[PDB]
Order: sequence, then C-alpha cells, then structure tokens
Amino acid sequence: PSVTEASPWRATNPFLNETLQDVQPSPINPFSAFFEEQER
Amino acid sequence: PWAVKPEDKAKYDAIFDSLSPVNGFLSGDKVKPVLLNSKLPVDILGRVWELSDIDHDGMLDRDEFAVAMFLVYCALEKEPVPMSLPPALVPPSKR
Ligand SMILES: [Ca+2]
Repeated sequence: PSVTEASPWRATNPFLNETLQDVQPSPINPFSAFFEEQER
Repeated sequence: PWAVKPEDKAKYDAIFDSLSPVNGFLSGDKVKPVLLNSKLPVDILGRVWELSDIDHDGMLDRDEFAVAMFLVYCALEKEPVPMSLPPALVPPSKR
C-alpha cells in the first residue's frame, strides 16, 4: 500500500509533480494561434 | 537529419533565450510553462521532457529543448508522438 507517491517519471522531470504545484502556464505560448483554430 | 531543422532550432533558441537560460540550458521550472504553452497535459509534456533531455542532466540544452518544443508542435500539429527515442531527433551534439 506504499504508493501514495507514484510519480511515474525518472526524477529529472518537472511534470511528475502533477496536481500539486504544476499549474503555472506561461504567456510565452507559440501556440497562441493553435488554440484559435484547434480543429483541422 | 536532426528533426529540429536549424530554422526551428533558431526559433527555439529565440523562445529559449527569452526565458533567460542557464549557460544555454533551461530547466523544468521555466521549460514546463513553455511546455504549457500548449493545450497539452503534463503527462505528454513530461514524457516529451524525459525524451527531449537526452543527457538527462535535468536541464534542456539548446538542442535538447529544440527536441522538446519540436515534439510539442508535433502534438499540436495533429501528429501522434512517440514514447521511444527517434534518432532522427537525437541531437548530433549529444551523440
Ligand atoms: Ca540535458
């Protein structure tokens, strides 16, 4: 039952900390136009 | 034929530099939100990270990141992403 912490990455990853301290989207997006189209 | 064509590399160097990098390397605290530049979720963004950081030094080198961001557009460009390392995009610098 020791599996409350089960970050499935190789420690080098800064996303394995999901749903705890990850919500930090930067307005540096090169995908600004992508979100305007999406369906294609 | 390294996937990050010098045109995209230089473009990635532009976003790279814009983050005020560390010796030509960027790390997850900066890179992740440039990953979150997309509508992509941290599962793919993280998988991309783990693949894109070839040397696994914990930092994304100019080449390693060029790899990452190339894979980021790949997902947005409606192209399925691999979980294995495609040597066409394994940075010749890091080989
Ligand atoms: Ca690295």
